[PDB]
Amino acid sequence: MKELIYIEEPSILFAHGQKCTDPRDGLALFGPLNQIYGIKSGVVGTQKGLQIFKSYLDKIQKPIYNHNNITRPMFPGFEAVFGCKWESQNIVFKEITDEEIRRYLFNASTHKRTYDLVTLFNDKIITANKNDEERVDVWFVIVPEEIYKYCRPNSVLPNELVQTKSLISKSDAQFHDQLKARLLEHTIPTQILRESTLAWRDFKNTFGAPIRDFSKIEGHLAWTISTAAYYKAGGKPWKLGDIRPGVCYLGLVYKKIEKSKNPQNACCAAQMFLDNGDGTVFKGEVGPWYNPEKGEYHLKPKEAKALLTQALESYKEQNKSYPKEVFIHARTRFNDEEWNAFNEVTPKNTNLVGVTITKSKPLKLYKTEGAFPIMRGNAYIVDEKKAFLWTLGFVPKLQSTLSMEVPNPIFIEINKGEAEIQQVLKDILALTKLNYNACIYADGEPVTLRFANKIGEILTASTEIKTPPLAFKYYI
Amino acid sequence: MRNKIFISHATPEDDDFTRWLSLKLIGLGYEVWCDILFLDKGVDFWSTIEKEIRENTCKFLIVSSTAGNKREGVLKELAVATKVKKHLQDDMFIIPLAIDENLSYDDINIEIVRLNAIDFKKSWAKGLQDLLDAFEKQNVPKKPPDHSKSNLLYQQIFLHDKQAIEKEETYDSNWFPIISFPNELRFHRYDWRLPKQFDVRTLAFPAIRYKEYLCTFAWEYDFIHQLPKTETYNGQESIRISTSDILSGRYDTDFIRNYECQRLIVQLINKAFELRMKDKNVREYQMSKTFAYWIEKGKLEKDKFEKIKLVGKQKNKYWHFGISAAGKLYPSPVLMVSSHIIFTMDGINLIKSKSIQHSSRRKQGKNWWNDKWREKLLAFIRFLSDDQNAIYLNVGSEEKILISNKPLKFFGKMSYVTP
DNA sequence: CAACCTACTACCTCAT
DNA sequence: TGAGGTAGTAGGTTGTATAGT
Repeated sequence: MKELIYIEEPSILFAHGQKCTDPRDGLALFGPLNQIYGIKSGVVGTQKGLQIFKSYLDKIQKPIYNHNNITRPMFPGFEAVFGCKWESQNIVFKEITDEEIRRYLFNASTHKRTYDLVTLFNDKIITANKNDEERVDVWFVIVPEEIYKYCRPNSVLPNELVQTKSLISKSDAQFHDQLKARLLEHTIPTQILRESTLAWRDFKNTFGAPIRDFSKIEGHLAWTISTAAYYKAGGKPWKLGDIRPGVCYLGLVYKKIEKSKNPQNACCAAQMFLDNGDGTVFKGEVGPWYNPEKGEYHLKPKEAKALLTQALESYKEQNKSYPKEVFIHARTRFNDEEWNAFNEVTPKNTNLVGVTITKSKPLKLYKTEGAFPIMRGNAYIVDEKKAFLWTLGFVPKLQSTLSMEVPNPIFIEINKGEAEIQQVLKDILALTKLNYNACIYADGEPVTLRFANKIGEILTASTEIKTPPLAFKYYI
Repeated sequence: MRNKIFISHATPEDDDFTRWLSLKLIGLGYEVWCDILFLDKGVDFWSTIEKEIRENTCKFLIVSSTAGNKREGVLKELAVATKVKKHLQDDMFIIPLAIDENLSYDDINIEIVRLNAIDFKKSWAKGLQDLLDAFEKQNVPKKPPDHSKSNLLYQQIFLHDKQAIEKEETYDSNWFPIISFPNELRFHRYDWRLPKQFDVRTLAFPAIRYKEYLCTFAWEYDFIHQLPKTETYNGQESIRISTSDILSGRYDTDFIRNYECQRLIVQLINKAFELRMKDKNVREYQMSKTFAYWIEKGKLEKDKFEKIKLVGKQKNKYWHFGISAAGKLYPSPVLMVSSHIIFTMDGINLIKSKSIQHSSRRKQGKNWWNDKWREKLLAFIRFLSDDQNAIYLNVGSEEKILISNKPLKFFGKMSYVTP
């Protein structure tokens, strides 16, 4: 009968120097860490997209409750929580009429259907910032509904609506992934919302019922949107509360290019996080990383140095010195030829360790009494380099679970290096709280690998880009 | 002196707001008092308010909401407030907080209708800013702002009941330990005896083709009828390896490394499972990565096993409980049993559309919780067991793999408090 | 494209 | 033909009720 260890739920700090456990609760009590004071809203959409944006931005001053407030606390109001004021009449509008939609969207082929609509926003967004001197904190995009259904792969346009044929057959494509790519050489922050989200009351089915049932969850939506919006304007709402300073977390990303003849070409990415999670992302160059025989991705000793240094030296500028500890998170185990590329560039002082976080199917843990599963924080330590961690399960403050069944832990193996495992766990847990795009109690996967695939889908959508080190708020 | 500020609130419709303001205010330098902060067992509940409103209370706050007017206690708490308002003779002693939009001018109580109100409907802050300017326009004794005192109640008032207790408890797992393996794993130099065209799943016993050999727990004399010309084989040509040397890491050679052996043993356990399964009274369900095994309707009494249901209906559809096995060798030689839900239209005939199988599994599966998953999983392996606790997996005519249905438990401390 | 988690197919794929 | 593995999709509804064989 082996026993597990409790990794105490680590805390995050807020304004006025006091820390709490839930990022939603403390925000109304204290507010964001560093506070900007003005957010001019830049709108890009139809006329209907305006009032839908106008009415909702008019409504987040008003509180909206959830169905079960005990499980997702209330929203007081923007001016009440964050201190910054967000006004409806403060709107900079660049219109893209529905008349431009039907011309550029009615194409037989999906790639030219997507690309031409992406073409329409890039000129109207870039030129709206160029000409007008108006400092727009974030530019908001109100994509109409009839585009989301029609601008992905595996969703062909009907044989009816077309108004321009494709000129050759088919012998990436997602919109918010593609639009985000051509705005990387222009460090301009964007947030994409559909009309289906803000105004779900209008768009119904045949039965007179809303297409997306938000009636129970209308309050929590004010948490997700109005938190992620404040960040891209330039203010980080919360650091992590307690940390040994001078520590680095690097998140590895590959992505196989399906369009290439070689089954090894992939666009690599390396995302670094520190205490704040604003972070920085350093793009790695393209090369053969997919080993189709063994199946796992691996790097070549050339790109690992050009990536760690281009990453680590930016830390020598972020803080005045070199890092003391660096932990490298990734999906696959590390072989030997790759690690000597890292150890060679790493300072002799700095200890370096690589960690394998896999969402595998190894164990469920059925609590022996009662209908509620085990509480988040239990962790089986099998050996001194491998351990099980329950990121999901029950949460005591919330009185509800995060997984709708018996939870599944994630498997953490220290493949390379040597380190006190219980210190990784107490740190990996703290990397769950940090997620700005949604204010939740915790994530299931640490934030270093959260947007692995969404970052990968940005780089491969445009190959000619030379993407420098950029903050994360330009990538989300 | 009189400094404590009371807040009279409508319970329980508008208790949410008081929780937002009192914590906001105590940190802003105020010594506040409200009946949300103290848990009272004392027989005298009013004796606290009637006292604390009269001598030390500096201002009275009342929530002008829908249920603010109607609640009995709220208008009766206000009685002493308008009684003391005559004592200090201040016109703005009583200040309301208007939070409801639907209330017209008519429905508001006449004691407060004409009183200088505060609009909270547009923005909760934009009223709060308009309120504490009056706190500065009249000299209210208040200490400088310190939010260190703010959440110390929050951890004591709300978060105290819902936190990590120290209760120790045990959890059951889905890892099922292996009782005992066969002694040794033997390899056979069959060369021409096994045809290049023969697939090893037909063998009726677990066999994996190796580079030159065919690995098996069964002895070389086990399958001759399925594959003839084995009778010529001699036992000394086989290279034998003890089982307990493999998982103990002791063995490693130039022609096979232990981490390669460890991959072979997993596949033999699974093929061993599938074979013994067709002896064990279950229909199979063809999934992507494995076969699922489920119980037909009525194959047990009242579709219950050990008072535990294993087969039920959803709407018209009939749902069964199923499992799918797998092997793993670290840390312990174990057998991993995953749970699945299969759907049938009449009790026997599967629903061919995969779309229904998944979309209707979560319609049911979301409804279950910790009790029903363990109850139906731990009951199903007891059904597949051969005696009491054990399972006999045939990997030879005389060499078998034995598996215990009782999964290894996990001890722990600091359990949550169950609701 | 609010977002998480957690299931499960078929597809394109390379390898043996 | 199956091996393993990885990345494409799909669907559900915001989750521990309360009447009643």
